[PDB]
Amino acid sequence: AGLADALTAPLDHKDKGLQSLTLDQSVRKNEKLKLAAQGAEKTYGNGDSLNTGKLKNDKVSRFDFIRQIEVDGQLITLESGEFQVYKQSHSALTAFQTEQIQDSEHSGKMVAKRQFRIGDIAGEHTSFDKLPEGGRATYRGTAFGSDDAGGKLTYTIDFAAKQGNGKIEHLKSPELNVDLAAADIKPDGKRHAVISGSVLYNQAEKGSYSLGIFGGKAQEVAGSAEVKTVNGIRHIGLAAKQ
Repeated sequence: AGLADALTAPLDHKDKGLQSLTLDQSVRKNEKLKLAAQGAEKTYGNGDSLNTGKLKNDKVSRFDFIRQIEVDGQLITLESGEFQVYKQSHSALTAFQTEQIQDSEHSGKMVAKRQFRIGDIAGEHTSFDKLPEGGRATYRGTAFGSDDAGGKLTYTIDFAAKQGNGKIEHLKSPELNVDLAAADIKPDGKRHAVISGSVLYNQAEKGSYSLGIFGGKAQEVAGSAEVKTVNGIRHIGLAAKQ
């Protein structure tokens, strides 16, 4: 799966999909994120990039992670688990499957805990001002949550109307297979084309979702959804391509 090289090989201009994913949200500013897989290992600071060019496109790549803080020369484990990376050609996102968290009583002591969250969503953000003037685009891809990367994402953008809607299907937990209700393409603060909208389950609003448009020709979409459940918000990574 190219996990070791992703962690240790230099960016190669010849590598496919998105070559480099900037870990901004994945590594907190005063922390370190150590990734391991396949007998390789790399520690990342905020703003370092993961060599996604080594990873397979349209798949979840999995790494053990140890979220760390360096104090007085010592690396103290804050959290550990699985680090997931989904790669497209113009975008990619990361997710954390927490499995352990530093014990509230003795530092150096870990406790078992499972939580799932999206980290970064980045790549070649499409400029709102450079969007196609008309026509539509259909995006087909993946929806992935905790213990489940088997979801189907379908998404349609009408560029003339600057509106998008779509559907999530086949996640094992039934209440995650939500509709991504029609929402407007709007410019970011950086004028990136983004979509923020409601999620529907049986036509009832059950959370929200946000996608960015990626690629110079709006080739891809990526972001996440939040689905309200009796156990809290569940997070679902979203990525699709024309």
